[PDB]
Amino acid sequence: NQYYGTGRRKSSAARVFIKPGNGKIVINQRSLEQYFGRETARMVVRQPLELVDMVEKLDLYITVKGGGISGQAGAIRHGITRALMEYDESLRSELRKAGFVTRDARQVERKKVGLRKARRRPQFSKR
Amino acid sequence: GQKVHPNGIRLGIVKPWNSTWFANTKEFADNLDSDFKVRQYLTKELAKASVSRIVIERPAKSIRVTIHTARPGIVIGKKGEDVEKLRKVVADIAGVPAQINIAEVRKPELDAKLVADSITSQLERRVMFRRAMKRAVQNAMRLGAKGIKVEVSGRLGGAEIARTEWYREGRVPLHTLRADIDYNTSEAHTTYGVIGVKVWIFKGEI
Amino acid sequence: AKQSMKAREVKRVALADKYFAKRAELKAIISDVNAASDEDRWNAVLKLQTLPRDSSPSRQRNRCRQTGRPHGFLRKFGLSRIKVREAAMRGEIPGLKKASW
Amino acid sequence: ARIAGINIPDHKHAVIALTSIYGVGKTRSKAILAAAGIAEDVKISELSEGQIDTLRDEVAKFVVEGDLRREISMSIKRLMDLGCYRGLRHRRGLPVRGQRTKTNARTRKGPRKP
Amino acid sequence: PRRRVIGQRKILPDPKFGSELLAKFVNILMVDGKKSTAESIVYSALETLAQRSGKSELEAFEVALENVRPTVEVKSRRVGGSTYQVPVEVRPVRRNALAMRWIVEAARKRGDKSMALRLANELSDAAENKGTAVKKREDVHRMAEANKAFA
Amino acid sequence: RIRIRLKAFDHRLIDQATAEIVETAKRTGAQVRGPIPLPTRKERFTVLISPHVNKDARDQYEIRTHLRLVDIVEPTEKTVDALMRLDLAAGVDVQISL
Amino acid sequence: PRSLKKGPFIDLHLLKKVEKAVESGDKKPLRTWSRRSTIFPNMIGLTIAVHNGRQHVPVFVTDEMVGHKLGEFAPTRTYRGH
RNA sequence: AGAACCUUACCUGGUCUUGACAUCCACGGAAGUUUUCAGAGAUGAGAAUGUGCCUUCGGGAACCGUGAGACAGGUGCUGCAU
RNA sequence: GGCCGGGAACUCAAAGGAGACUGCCAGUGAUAAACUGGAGGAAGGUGGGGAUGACGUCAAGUCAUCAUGGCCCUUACGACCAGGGCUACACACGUGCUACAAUGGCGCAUACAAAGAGAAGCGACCUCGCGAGAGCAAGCGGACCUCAUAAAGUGCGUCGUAGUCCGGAUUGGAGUCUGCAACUCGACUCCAUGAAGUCGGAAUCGCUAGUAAUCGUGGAUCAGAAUGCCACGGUGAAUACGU
Ligand SMILES: [Mg+2]
Ligand SMILES: [Mg+2]
Ligand SMILES: [Mg+2]
Ligand SMILES: [Mg+2]
Ligand SMILES: [Mg+2]
Ligand SMILES: [Mg+2]
Ligand SMILES: [Mg+2]
Ligand SMILES: [Mg+2]
Ligand SMILES: [Mg+2]
Ligand SMILES: [Mg+2]
Ligand SMILES: [Mg+2]
Ligand SMILES: [Mg+2]
Ligand SMILES: [Mg+2]
Ligand SMILES: [Mg+2]
Ligand SMILES: [Mg+2]
Ligand SMILES: [Mg+2]
Ligand SMILES: [Mg+2]
Ligand SMILES: [Mg+2]
Ligand SMILES: [Mg+2]
Repeated sequence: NQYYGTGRRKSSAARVFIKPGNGKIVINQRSLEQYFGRETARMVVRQPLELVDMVEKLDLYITVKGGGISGQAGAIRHGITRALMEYDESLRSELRKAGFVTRDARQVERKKVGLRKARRRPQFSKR
Repeated sequence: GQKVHPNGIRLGIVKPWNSTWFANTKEFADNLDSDFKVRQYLTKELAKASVSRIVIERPAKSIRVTIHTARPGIVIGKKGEDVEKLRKVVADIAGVPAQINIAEVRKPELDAKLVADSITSQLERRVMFRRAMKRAVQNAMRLGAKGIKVEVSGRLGGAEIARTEWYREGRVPLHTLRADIDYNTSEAHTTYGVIGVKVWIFKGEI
Repeated sequence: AKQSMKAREVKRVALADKYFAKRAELKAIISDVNAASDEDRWNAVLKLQTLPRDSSPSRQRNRCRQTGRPHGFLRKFGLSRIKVREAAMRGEIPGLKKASW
Repeated sequence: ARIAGINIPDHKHAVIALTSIYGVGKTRSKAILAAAGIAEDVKISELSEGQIDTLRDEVAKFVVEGDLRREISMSIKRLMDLGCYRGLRHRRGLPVRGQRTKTNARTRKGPRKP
Repeated sequence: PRRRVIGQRKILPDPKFGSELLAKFVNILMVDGKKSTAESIVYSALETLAQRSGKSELEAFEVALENVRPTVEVKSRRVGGSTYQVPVEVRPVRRNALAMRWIVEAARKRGDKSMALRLANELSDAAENKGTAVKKREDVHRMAEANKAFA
Repeated sequence: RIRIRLKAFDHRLIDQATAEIVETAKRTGAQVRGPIPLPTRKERFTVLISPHVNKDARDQYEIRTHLRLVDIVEPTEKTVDALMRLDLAAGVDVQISL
Repeated sequence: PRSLKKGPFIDLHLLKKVEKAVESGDKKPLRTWSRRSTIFPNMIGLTIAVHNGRQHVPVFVTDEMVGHKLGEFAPTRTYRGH
């Protein structure tokens, strides 16, 4: 059947279904290149599969919403990693060593009262 | 002025709200204003009735007022005329049928509002302020309190230079939100101006 | 606020709901394009300004219901920022607690 | 390349070159070009005298260069002798459309005098 | 800083060439968070460097870095009221950081039509040791040679 | 079928409200769709705490309006009076639809 | 400025003040406080004493100053250099 | 956390003095609705039509207006009394 | 076409829980506290960010939120009104916004958010208008409807380094609509105009990662009137040798 993984990254949530296949990737009813114009976004969703040299043995059906190009790509790659361990638990060790298992918890720091941004203060004058 | 209000910081953790009703923005302000008016009138009438907190509920086009007091008999009166006349005038200023329940405070010396009010009355009667503060602190500690802090500010004894005197016996952890801190204030209107009284009463955690 | 300032606000609200209907239909005549005779619109704007100025809702400056403060007002509470904070800290505003996220 | 009594630049796209006419911005320039059936991107140099001539009378529908610059000066002069607020602001070289004069206002007042 | 010792942030390598070093150079050239705009600039500039040199993008880039990498730098230090410039050996990671920064600032300054052209031109001149970035590395080596009396 | 939308400022109060109302159902009327949570409205406020001229001194408050939807379907027409006539808790707003 | 569909604004009392003024041919200044009324062709030739906050400045209405408001011809701030 | 009027506290000139806001008041009176003239508006002068209280009823009101006064009113000063 | 039947898987929502505790391993340490690594784990050590501000200090700020002692005015220092002003303008500072461009800006096409707000309110659709907006008019007290098409981004053209197709201050017309009223003294639109400015002296500020920088979004106030304030997301760095 399908091996599912959820991937979250920076307000993006991905839904990754993997199947034994000839190698083909559709995300949001679109191919990888149709969806992610960014070249570094190309790599990110490919990073797990290239690492486990399983790029052609699996077919990926992915849905993602929220966030932006890098947020969705990182969430997609995180969801692939989860589904990849669902496919084969033994692969966790190599995926963790690559740094893909960890959920990236970096989030947009809130704006603070008295601060123009999360940390940027207004210009300070001595006198 | 650098301490968070002890009640407000604990409003969701340990302390409850004094107004527990729901409204949309259309009538939220009106309910809030009428709540203020009934509390304002009730404290004015029950000044000598030793009222600690007035709880307002508004279920289904009706106002339910729970008056916590250490003198329920004086609040209720003979056969309940005083609460009945209160119910009439509370209804006609809130605009809805009213129901006045009366909660009895077991020990008035452990409620911050009544302790602060007692000190304020003493100061307005020209009781020497340190004696009033010591009596309040000792009374709470002996009826059972894990701690009490009393603070008095203003022209103490008519002194031209205002100062702040405070006594703390026991334990009063204000940074512990789990701690149940009863806090309230009162103002004595002496011949030399306003004297501010603050009372913290610690009654254990959880 | 001064007592007279509070009295001005009360009178303005009273005038604005007394003439609310007349002002509404007068503004309808001026606003209308199809059923808009040039003379008919002309009397409407002349009529509209004969009503007392305080009947216009725009002349109302909503104030803190407890103090009459004309600044830092909140529509949801009908109070100024100062009265909102002390009623919030006293627990007299339902469900309103200090926020953190 | 002598529309409206001035020499519009060559070597530039007709839209850009045409806006050198005082009184023709980008909106009028592309309106004149479309009405004259000339593509926007073509250079003025590559235009033929026939194409340039239909441009000549196309901008003749718009008050441009001297006559427009007379009426704006007429309109400002109009205010100045009228004695209105706007005229007085024009007299003193101060902002006319209600901008602040406590600070800024340098465009109307020039560089700081002290 | 005073106490807390930093573990290095990890940089994902560039897509086209899979280089850790090149990805850092894109970061050096990135402005305003526009990494996509920076990525195209150095990808364009690298391939004209390849065509106009003869080697691959990485080899051509490495040649330019080698001619700009400093070895010793000065730092204004203090003993008493001294304020001398003290020559110190640059650690290998800072050598690449300084070379990339010097190339990027030189490329920005040398006015051309495009930044990729600017970057390609300066990268080429660095390869033949004529660039302004090479000039700045000469100044640093010259400045640290004058003050070699301190250590 | 007939939907009950409950909104209150306290989530424990709303959970108690939903718990009893669906156990008022399942006896007089069964097959409840369960209390759907629905997003909670976090209406935030930011006020100046100082009486005068301390702009960076602010208190940030919020009112969390918790929502609940039960969506009781298959009514027995003697579950309707059980659902009605209930006056459960003040501070909970009950909306009756269809 | 003011929408064309709503016409010009002239406050009613001033409008009927110049009504009798031109009807009677009276030439005495019309003391008004309505700086916000637009000039009408009717008022051409009249002299209007327009308030400026302190004084009623007399403005002789001419045909040229028709689409303007009374206040434009009565500056309120007095300033002559620093 | 938002000066066109309002806000508004400023000032120019138009006004009122138990007052705009209160409570006792004492009398007369439904108030509150629609209009007109003068006025820049405040306001003043009118024209109608409204006669409801709710009821130990006759009369408390809920208020409207004059007339006495206690008083009200002050974003006036002192944050170096609080 | 989640469009339909359906399904309760998934995302998500919001309640309740688990989880992280130096818990375990190794070394160092006074056999202590603890520290340094490692494993595991989503997270490793106060994980990130808030709230939370001790005794006191500055007679710090606020009698103009409010309250208040004491003074002071009481046919005025109170009260009402229309008009002005608070928006002035030889200057000088603070804080910002927009730029001086090609990592751009102009056109066309095309992706990906979050968080909010709505009943005299938000206001689809359709029609009219170059446009601001007008009509008509559903729906929505809302995970439903509306505000509301995110923009940087990407793709393809163009410009060709010039005070320019940069910049968009002025200033003339003409218009919208909010409100009794846009003159003083608004916001917006359209046509025209196209200033200073080519990166800023002495000096000086903020920021240690989703941070800075940059890009949009909306809401409190609010009839109307943000480049301010308060929030929200999108892309996303550099560097920390060290004292
Ligand atoms: Mg961000
Ligand atoms: Mg600030
Ligand atoms: Mg207003
Ligand atoms: Mg008030
Ligand atoms: Mg031109
Ligand atoms: Mg006024
Ligand atoms: Mg004013
Ligand atoms: Mg005044
Ligand atoms: Mg005064
Ligand atoms: Mg002080
Ligand atoms: Mg103080
Ligand atoms: Mg703590
Ligand atoms: Mg002082
Ligand atoms: Mg002071
Ligand atoms: Mg004014
Ligand atoms: Mg000001
Ligand atoms: Mg909502
Ligand atoms: Mg230009
Ligand atoms: Mg830090």
